[PDB]
Amino acid sequence: PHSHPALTPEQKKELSDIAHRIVAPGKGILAADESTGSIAKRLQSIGTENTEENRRFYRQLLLTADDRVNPCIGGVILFHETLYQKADDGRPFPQVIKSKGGVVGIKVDKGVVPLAGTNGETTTQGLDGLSERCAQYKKDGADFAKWRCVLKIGEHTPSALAIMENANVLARYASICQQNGIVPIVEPEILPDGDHDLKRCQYVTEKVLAAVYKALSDHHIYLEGTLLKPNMVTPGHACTQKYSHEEIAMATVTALRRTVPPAVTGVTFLSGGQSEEEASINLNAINKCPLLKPWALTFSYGRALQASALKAWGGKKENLKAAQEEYVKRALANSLACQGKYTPSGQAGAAASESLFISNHAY
Amino acid sequence: PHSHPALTPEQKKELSDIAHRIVAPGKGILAADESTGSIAKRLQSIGTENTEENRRFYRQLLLTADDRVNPCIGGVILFHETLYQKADDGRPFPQVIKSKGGVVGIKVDKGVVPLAGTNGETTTQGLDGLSERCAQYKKDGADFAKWRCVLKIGEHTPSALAIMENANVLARYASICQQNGIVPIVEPEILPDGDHDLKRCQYVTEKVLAAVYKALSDHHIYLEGTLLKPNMVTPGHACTQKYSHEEIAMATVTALRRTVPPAVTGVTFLSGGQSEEEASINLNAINKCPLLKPWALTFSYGRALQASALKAWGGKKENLKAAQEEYVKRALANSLACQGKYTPSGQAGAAASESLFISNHAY
Amino acid sequence: PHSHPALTPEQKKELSDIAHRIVAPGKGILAADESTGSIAKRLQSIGTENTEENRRFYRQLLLTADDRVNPCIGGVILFHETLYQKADDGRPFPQVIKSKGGVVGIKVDKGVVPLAGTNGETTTQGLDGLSERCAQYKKDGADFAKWRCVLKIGEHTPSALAIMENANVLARYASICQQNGIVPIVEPEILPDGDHDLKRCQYVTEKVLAAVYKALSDHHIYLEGTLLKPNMVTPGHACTQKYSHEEIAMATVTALRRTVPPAVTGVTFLSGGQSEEEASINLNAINKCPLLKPWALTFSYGRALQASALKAWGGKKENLKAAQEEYVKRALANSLACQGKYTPSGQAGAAASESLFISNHAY
Amino acid sequence: PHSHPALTPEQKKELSDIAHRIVAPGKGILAADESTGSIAKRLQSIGTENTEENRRFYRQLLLTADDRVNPCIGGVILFHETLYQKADDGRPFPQVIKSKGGVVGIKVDKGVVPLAGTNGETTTQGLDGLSERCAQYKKDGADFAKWRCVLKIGEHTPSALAIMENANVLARYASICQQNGIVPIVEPEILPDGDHDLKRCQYVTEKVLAAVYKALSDHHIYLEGTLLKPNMVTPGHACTQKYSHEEIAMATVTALRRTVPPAVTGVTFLSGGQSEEEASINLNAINKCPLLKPWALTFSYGRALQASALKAWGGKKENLKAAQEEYVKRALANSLACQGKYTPSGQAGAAASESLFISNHAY
Repeated sequence: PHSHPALTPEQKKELSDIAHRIVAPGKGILAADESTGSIAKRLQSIGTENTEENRRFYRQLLLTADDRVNPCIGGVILFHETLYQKADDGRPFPQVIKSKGGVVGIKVDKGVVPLAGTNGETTTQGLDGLSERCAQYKKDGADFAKWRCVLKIGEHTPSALAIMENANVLARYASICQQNGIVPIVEPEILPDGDHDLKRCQYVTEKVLAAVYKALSDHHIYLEGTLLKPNMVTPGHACTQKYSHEEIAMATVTALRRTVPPAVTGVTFLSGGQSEEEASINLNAINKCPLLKPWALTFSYGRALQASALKAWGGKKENLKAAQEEYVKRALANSLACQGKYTPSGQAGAAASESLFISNHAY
Repeated sequence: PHSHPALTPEQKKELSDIAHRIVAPGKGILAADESTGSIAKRLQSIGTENTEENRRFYRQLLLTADDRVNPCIGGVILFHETLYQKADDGRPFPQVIKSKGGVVGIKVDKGVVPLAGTNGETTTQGLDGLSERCAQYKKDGADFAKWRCVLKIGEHTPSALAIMENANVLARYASICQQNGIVPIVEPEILPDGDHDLKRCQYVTEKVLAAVYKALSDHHIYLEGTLLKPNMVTPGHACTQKYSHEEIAMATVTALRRTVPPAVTGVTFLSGGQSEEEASINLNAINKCPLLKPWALTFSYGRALQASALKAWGGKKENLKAAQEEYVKRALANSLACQGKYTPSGQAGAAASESLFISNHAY
Repeated sequence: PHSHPALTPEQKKELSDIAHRIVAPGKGILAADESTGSIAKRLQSIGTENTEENRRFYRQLLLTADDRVNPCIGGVILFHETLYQKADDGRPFPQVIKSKGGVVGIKVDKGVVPLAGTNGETTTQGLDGLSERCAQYKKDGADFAKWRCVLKIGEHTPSALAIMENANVLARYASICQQNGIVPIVEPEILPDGDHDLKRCQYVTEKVLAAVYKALSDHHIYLEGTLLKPNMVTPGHACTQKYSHEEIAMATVTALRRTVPPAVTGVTFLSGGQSEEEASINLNAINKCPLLKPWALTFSYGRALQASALKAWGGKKENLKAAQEEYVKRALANSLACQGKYTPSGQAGAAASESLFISNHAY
Repeated sequence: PHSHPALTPEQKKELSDIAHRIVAPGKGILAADESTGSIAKRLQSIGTENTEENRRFYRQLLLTADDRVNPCIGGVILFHETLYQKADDGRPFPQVIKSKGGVVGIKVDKGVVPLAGTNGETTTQGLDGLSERCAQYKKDGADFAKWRCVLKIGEHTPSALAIMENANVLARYASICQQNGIVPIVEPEILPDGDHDLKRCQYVTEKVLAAVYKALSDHHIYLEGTLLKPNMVTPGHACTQKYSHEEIAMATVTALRRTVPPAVTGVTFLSGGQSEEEASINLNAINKCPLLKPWALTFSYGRALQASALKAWGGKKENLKAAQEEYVKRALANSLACQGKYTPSGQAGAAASESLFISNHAY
């Protein structure tokens, strides 16, 4: 094969620098990129009319939390609407995020679409005019992007077609982003739906990630200028067998070690349906896993960072402080987790220096 | 693998019936789907302002030719704008086309985009919201679609990535079309640009088409409900070595026989940079080639059907009849050519198959 | 994307001529290549010692049948041992086959081996030193070869790996054969085991063959110099739903039309566990199928041609004539079947083509 | 996809333990598996007769060096013949190797063969009966295997076919080895032949390794139970541009970080045509490269450990100690190099500065 450099040394440096800032030690990502339709159910759960104003207010509430979150948040993913909104004082949200040490991200996919001839499987659309959009988003403050592909574990899924097509579209998206100075977060989410066990999820995750990286290679993707947002390896929601956080961690880390090249700058786990606490405990266990991890293992949480805040807010301006306090608490918790220093309840903690090997050959 | 029927017997029948009507014996396709920018230079060559009215008039000129073109035209591809325009008599163009026994086609791709990391290669965009667009186009009179991918023969092209990616996007487009009752014309055009010889074009065409059909298979495409619009196999536009129409026909039919399954309903050749006469002569030779051809071998010409008509018109309303007469001439010529009954002499055949032209093993 | 001719025009001509002779109108293949282990149970069914002499005698019985089989047998597949044995008169068996107008074939695979990590799936070995073996076999009278891959329909099979691996090994085998002037018969047999229906077999057959031909393309195989030996498309053996022969034929022909390039010279069906009569009726129906079939559709039968002869022989020399008469009858029946002229009233077919109330779109 | 465990937890532990022992810190591999035809050339350079005894003696010379090599050699690769030879004291060589703390390896490939339709490219054979051979080698003292695939950098190479096929066969070989308790060393060597520069070699190496690992994933290979033996990334042997050891180290480590999953236990570099000193210095730089390296980076040298020894021996039984001395010196140097603690000076005469490069004798 012959090389026709997709990127210059300067372009590579920029993407790599951005990727590293997002996942710097102790830092993670706040996923606040819900679209109008996606945020609907959540605002409904608190009797709050879904208007641009209330959406702006909620986003402002999260983005303007006190500086304690600064060393916790390396990046914030915004939905198109939000990227162009301003805080009460007139400061554009992108400026607010940056002033606090965070990198601004933008969701660029246009949702999933059904794959004909499959058992309810999908691929994701959004490539049309993506280059122009990325150039504009870059000019308007964004330095990284988000694109979500979705796979499901079932009797005949994910199928060869679903795996191949989703990996290919992720690669196209990644290529377009990098041509525009935008770091692409590659998100091949395997849903936890089903009654399959832990090892089945690990197997599917391994196969999916192997396909993802072959496709990224085929499309000449600069891995150092990318981030990976995968599901943690866990049993299906309806699985009857029970597992410990250490087992989930071992399966998760083993799967990543067998598929993700060291060159990938970081892994920002999606939390799916996990509760705030569960997502923090699992990430902590993941970082405490004895095995060698050559990439940052952090978070890219939506619900896992907003659940309590959304409830505390309830749509009342008077609850601004209370709501922000809940968000700050999860930001702090997860900052400790991505460093393996989180401990669920108490306020004493501070202890983390010892490791030994026992049984990972079972994975 | 497991089957999850992409189409019901009814949907299959609908698609197969449409595909067969388009390429019925003696029928071909008029490709009049040039976009505003694509038709610009065309009108510019005849000193005619590229306005909606002039474009509307030119299309009217072609679509309203006498009933003599009826047995010659099985389908007409239109650009979005034209699908929603009307003739002077108030009839929408789709109705005009249909009353003459032709099937209405609509171009749905959104142009080519550069593939990063390649030597100027491209893929094609246009999948976003394609399903909704197809459902609407169907409702407005269209029964088939057009999507053009472009590949180029060079020192390092077409690359593995270009072949793989273009084949994949064509399959995605085809899949979406069939879900909406639209017959997709799969167009993987290999440009004639360059000084490569006939053997090289045949080689590249064979590898490209093998990739295209494997992709269509992977995406569960119903071949009977599709058509193929490939480049004929010819030497490069600047190849110093010269060839006969019989050699082009042999190279073309051999390439297709080695890659296109018999289930494909028809092959509608693009004319590329060929003149009106050349395109008719090559198509005729292709149909006279002494090899078994399990699919209709006809035309889907743009320039090869409009060149003279455009020039005769010259943008002057009073040249309507003279311009349409020219179009009818090429329509009738190609109608005979797709049956192997064309002779540049005049009407009927006078120059048939000679003899002793063996050694097809040299291809 | 560059060509480096694997074969010269002369080599292509030789391979194409050989392939055509084997499947010439009315001719099929006698598969008598059972190894010592495979023929053991065959001999014990008639209480006969599995000695080289009895094997030679049995093969001789079939190869020296009267001249009535000449127009019926275009090729005879032999096991290594047999290729070097002689008839009572001292004539090498390959000479015997050739004098009767048959082409000599040789099995070159070395059996199946388990694919680790699969549910009882296999690939086939035999590539080591295969080029040298082919050159020797060619010198010793053989012009075509046999290589069998086996796939099974089950809950998770054929798997992506199994399909990809078997298709790849068949391509390597075919490439080596063509380099030595040997026509390779590509045999990707999908076993009839299981309770799946006709539709599922057709689906799997379609996916398998699509993979086979993409692999042949990737390995630069000259299709005109090859033959295909696939399973007919039938319901599983344990399938509770019944099907007519016309349905088997429609499913079979449809699958082939959707995957086998017309350049392939011929298709020689394996009969699996079908009875002698069943295999003839099905092949006849296949040739009677009203769809366009661009390749010869004939037989490559083992059991379907030897069952009765083996029984009639019983291992007793005095039964030679009786045994040979049984083989000749099946050779005649299938010769008519591969022309669609078979009837339980052989040598006098005329009245045919009755019904019409059908729907190919149901396939 | 579905999991059908290729290995039990016990089998994985055995393979993992073996792999780790071979590349334990400070340890490397002595590749003394030259076939008789290959070693005959080196014995020829010293006017020594290529007899079984001479070969036995030479191998004994290397395998029985003093205990100073013990901490340096984690593994020794042998050719079939040597595996069944004994030292002067009657001890089988495998026992000799084990008593010194080394793991015994066996070459199992049967050499390269030409890929038809390519520009002098090859694949490698040796799969036939490999399972039975591994089981026997395991019983006879071997715990790991060696299989070499060869690729060349040129205008059209390595081709898509060559990359795909070589990656696939390496995967089949690895699969069979693991089923028999043998650790497979995956060796996809990209020859240094040519005038290409460093970045071109890096590009090709990245593409080749990406293909190798995708194939290993497709074939369900347990990476923790494998080792990788790739070429270091260097400019072509005929490249005009000069590079430093730091640059070679940077390109090599970067290519590996972009393709080799952290789960791979170790990388044992081949030296190609590098001199004994050149190979040690580059390995040292590789280990000193400032990038994160999640796998052991050591050696698997043949001539790079035998050059001086072979020259000092000269086929004279009295030069035993002299020869061994040269070998121990190189073993020590590389032992320090794989820990990034090597620094040269005077030692290792001109025989260690001579290029051990020999153009690929084929095309």
